[PDB]
Amino acid sequence: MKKESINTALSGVISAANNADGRLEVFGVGTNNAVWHNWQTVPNTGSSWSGWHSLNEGATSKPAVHINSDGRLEVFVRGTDNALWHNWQTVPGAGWSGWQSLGGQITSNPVVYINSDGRLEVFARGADNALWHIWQTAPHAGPWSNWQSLNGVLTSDPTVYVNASGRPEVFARSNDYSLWYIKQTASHTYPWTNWQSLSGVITSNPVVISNSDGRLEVFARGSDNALWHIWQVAPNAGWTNWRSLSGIITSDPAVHINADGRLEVFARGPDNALWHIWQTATSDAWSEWTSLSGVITSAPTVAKNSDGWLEVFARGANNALCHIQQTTSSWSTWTSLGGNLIDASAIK
Ligand code: NA
Repeated sequence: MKKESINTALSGVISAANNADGRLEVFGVGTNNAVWHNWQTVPNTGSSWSGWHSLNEGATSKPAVHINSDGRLEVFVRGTDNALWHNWQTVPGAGWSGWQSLGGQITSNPVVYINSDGRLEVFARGADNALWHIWQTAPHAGPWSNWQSLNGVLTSDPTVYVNASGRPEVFARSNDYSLWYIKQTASHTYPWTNWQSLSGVITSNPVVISNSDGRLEVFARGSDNALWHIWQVAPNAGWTNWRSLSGIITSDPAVHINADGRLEVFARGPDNALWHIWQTATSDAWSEWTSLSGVITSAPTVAKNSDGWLEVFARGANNALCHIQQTTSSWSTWTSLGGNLIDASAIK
């Protein structure tokens, strides 16, 4: 992006969260363009699922869900008016409010962050291709703020994570195909930094996560269709250069931190199987690319159950939601959670 703007692959087809009681719940767009959801029924290891239930209305983005600091799930999606809409549990685990508009005009999928004080905050690309944000004005409560611009020129969904100083950093691809980012500070006069380049040539949505020690790390597909990554050399310090983890990935990458405190990345491979690769140590050590097989037609979505094990979801050949999970001793078989999912991604 130019100076004027610096002053402040297949996507996944679901968003997942844990309920206050640990139960996983997934949100996706069905063939009728409505948001549907499906949850674990019991706050218990080895739970069955509910089956798909409709939240009605009309979705034009991938949905995003985040738990409030009072335990209530809240889901966000772009509506047919290209405004941001939301719907929340009125008590932890049940009783959806129904959809209400937060307005704006957004041109990416919305991503959700929770501030250290418990205020939800949503980041999305605007009609002017700048990053915009909107927030709860009180912990787990409306009203929401007006939309505010953070400038920039975005060509991807933004990706956000809390840094070692408890504040958000937001990363996005720009119109030079490089990764740029902004970081929130304590400063009154400059609460957000100006957009800063981390270079690279990126051909997927990027995804940021924290290592167990607070070092932020970003994953993205490169121009060679390999998985690339870049990380902080110490908590809240400067970044490495871009380093290749090789492979050929045919979706956005997904990442989580496993029970060993190691980052583990999932992506679709060129055989349409699910592949994963993980840190084997702190310093400069990853596993080989490893196949979990299956046949998938979306990026994977990774979540973590209340026993601390990773669960992975992806669209199957029949548009059902495929499912595979880490157990105490191995990876499970592939099972289907059914449904009929579309890719309503706003950034495609
Ligand atoms: Na809907």
